Amino acid sequence: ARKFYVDQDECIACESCVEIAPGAFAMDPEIEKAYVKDVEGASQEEVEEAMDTCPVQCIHWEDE
Amino acid sequence: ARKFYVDQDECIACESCVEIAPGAFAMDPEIEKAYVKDVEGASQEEVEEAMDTCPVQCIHWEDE
Ligand code: SF4
Ligand code: SF4
Repeated sequence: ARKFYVDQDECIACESCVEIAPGAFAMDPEIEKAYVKDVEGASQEEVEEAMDTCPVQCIHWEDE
Repeated sequence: ARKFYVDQDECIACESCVEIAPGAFAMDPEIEKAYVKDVEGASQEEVEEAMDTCPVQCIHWEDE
């Protein structure tokens, strides 16, 4: 799967990514930021949907 | 994009598919059989892991 990750510094905890892609994203109960729980847990189009929806655009691809 | 479903007549409720791909599979608590809750809820490779692991080979691609 092309790699992706949440930049948790920026994350506003809206939960939209955990709603769109629940096999790939989860909330960390004690820092209140979202993180990738599985890079293979959503198809590439569902990942993109969650990335394009992020209000603060903090989920990034890492090709680099 | 992908179409795959569980043939619930054969499903023995082992839960390996909802363990491997939780964003794509869920247990229907009523009949205790697995079904696809979101066809984009796992990458193609993660869906294959679940299909190949299925003990009764009851998860199929549409057109098989
Ligand atoms: S969609 Fe963006 S801001 Fe919202 S919880 Fe997910 S990573 Fe954080
Ligand atoms: S892995 Fe196969 S038998 Fe096991 S719960 Fe899923 S569909 Fe049913």
